[PDB]
Amino acid sequence: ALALDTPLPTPSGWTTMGDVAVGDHLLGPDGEPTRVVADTDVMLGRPCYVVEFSDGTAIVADAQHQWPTEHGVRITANLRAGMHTVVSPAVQITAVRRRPSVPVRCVEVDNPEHLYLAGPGMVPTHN
Ligand SMILES: [Zn+2]
Ligand SMILES: [Zn+2]
Ligand SMILES: [Zn+2]
Repeated sequence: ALALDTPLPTPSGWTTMGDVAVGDHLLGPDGEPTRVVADTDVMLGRPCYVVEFSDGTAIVADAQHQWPTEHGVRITANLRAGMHTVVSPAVQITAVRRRPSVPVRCVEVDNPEHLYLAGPGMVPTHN
C-alpha cells in the first residue's frame, strides 16, 4: 500500500516501508510505540498516487491504501483536496494525482485505532 522509500518513525528513530519487519514497532496515533503484527510482500504493478499535504510533505500510496479522514476512512482513490487526515492542527490534503506504478507494501499494527504515522511529517494513516 505505501511506496518502499516512504519513511516511517519508530521508537528508535526512522525506518522505511521497505525495511520495517513484523515485530518491529512504529508510532501510533498518540506517538507511542505500536507493534507491527502482519505485512504484505512487496507488490508490483498496483496503481499508484502521490498525496500532497499542507505540512509540505508527500506520500506515494496505492489506490486502495486507507486514510482516516473527517468523513471516515477513505481509500487513496477517493481522497480529495480539502480533506484532512485525523486521529479522532490536523494536516490537510492539498492535492492527489496518479503517478507511475512503484513497488508498495502494507503493514498492520495492533493499537485499537489501527493507525500509524507515516512520512517525514508523521501523518496518521490506516493499516
Ligand atoms: Zn525525528
Ligand atoms: Zn485506481
Ligand atoms: Zn499499511
